[PDB]
Parts: sequence; C-alpha cells; structure tokens
Amino acid sequence: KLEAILSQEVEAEIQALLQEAEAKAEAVKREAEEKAKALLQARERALEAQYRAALRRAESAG
Amino acid sequence: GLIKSLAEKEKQLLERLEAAKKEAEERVKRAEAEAKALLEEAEAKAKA
Repeated sequence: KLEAILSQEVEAEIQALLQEAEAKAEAVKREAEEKAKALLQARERALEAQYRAALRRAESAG
Repeated sequence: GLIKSLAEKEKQLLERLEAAKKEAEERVKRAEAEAKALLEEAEAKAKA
C-alpha cells in the first residue's frame, strides 16, 4: 500500500545517519587511545634520559 | 483510501527522524566526553 512507501523513505536515512555517527564515535575514541599512548611514550623516554645523565654525573663527581 | 493513512503516517515519519538525529548526537557526545576524561587519566598518571 501507500503507507508502506512512507516507512521506506525514513527507514534508510535513519540507518545512513546512525551508521555515520557510530563511526565518528569510533574515530574520536581511536585517536583518544592513540594520543594517551603517545603522551606516555614521550614520558617513558624522558625518565630514561634523566637516569642515564644522572648516573654519569655521579660517577664524574665522585 | 482515506487521507488519514498518509496523514497519520507522516507524523510518525517525523518522530523516526527526530530519534535518529537525537541518538546520533547523544552518541558522539559520549565519545567526546570519554576522550577528554581518558586524556586526564593520562596526565594524572603521567606526572605522578
């Protein structure tokens, strides 16, 4: 019938839009994990540096 | 065939769109907030 056409113009948009917004809610969240990981990768190198420098200084000093 | 078929069907097609737009924004919303709170845990942890 004619009401069955109407349910199909909607039922198409409301999956196109909600599939799109579940891949932005994916995407932001993927970059959020890859940032936190990298802000701790730079933190890891820094600490190392400070320890290699530190020990050399105490060897020279002594 | 009455006009009531398409009339009272149209005013449901509009509700189906509205929930679509809602729960699109209310989903991305969650992710943006969750991205902030995650990177706060990454600062809180990192300085300590």
